[PDB]
Amino acid sequence: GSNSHITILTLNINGLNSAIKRHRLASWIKSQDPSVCCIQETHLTCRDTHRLKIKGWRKIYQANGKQKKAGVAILVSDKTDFKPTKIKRDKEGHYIMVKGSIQQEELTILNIYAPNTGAPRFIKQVLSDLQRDLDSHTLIMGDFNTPLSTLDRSTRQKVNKDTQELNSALHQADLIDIYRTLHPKSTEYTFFSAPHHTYSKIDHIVGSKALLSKCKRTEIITNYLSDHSAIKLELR
Ligand SMILES: O=S([O-])[O-]
Repeated sequence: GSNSHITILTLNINGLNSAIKRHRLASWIKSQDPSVCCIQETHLTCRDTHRLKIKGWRKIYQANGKQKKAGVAILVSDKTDFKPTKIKRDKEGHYIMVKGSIQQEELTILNIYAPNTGAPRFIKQVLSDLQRDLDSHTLIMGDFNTPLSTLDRSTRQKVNKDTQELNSALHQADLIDIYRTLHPKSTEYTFFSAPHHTYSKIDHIVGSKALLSKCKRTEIITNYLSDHSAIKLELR
């Protein structure tokens, strides 16, 4: 039935330098119809950001480096009135935060692409740097390049000390893994590693514990676009 929920989607797209990949992405976004879309690994340089244009999604905020490497973007649908108050872009293109409100209701979105190496330490550092901005209306999403619990890997291997430290930091900031909270017994994955034939959930949606009761539904979406599956959160 008709309602005022928003949907926030996160996808690591694995590059957007070829025109067709941009149209395939535009088609997929059009079909998913997210209020807000967090994309990682655009691989667009700070010179080439204007290449990313998606009909229906005219408001776009990007953080990019100088190389065809990393690159993150937050796209807001034309049907969504997100009045921003603050946009903080990583100079190296690994995260972007936008803060603002929809419907008089405040919302802080942090889109992160952690490096393959040192990911859990990287994410903890970003949280600390942004501590004053990450309030009780926060969603953090993206490709953390790490599991957060044992169920996030097919190996069932315990998570390392740096990941344990990351989880402590999340808890100190009143943040929780929304997907794992809604689906505690889930053994779904977003990424397949062919070298070891293993599967992992390295893409996450984390948020303020205060937003828990607003989190209606969250799901993983397989796709032909990328080597990562998307995740979608429906928020009251
Ligand atoms: O598109 S506006 O939010 O700068």
